[PDB]
Amino acid sequence: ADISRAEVATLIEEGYSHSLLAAAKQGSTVLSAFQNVNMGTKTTHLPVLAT
Amino acid sequence: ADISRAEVATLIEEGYSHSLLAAAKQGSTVLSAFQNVNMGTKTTHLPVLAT
Repeated sequence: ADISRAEVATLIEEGYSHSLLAAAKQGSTVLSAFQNVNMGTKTTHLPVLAT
Repeated sequence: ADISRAEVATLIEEGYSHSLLAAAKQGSTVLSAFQNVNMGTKTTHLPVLAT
């Protein structure tokens, strides 16, 4: 005797959201804690004080 | 009581030169000795006098 939800099947569309997928990515700790030195080739030499 | 070269370490950088990194390439001898025939297909027939 009445129109229910599930008697209109498809005229009603399911929605989507990314609010639980959203940006909270864990970067490296050592990349934030310490200086990032740009390297141009596989090996870099660093002089350090010794005496 | 003094600074030797080995006491300065990698504050001394080593150098690079490409003055020795070149050679002329040598072509095929048969491609300069003989006629280069431009081929459009895998096989070319050439009839020759035989008797």
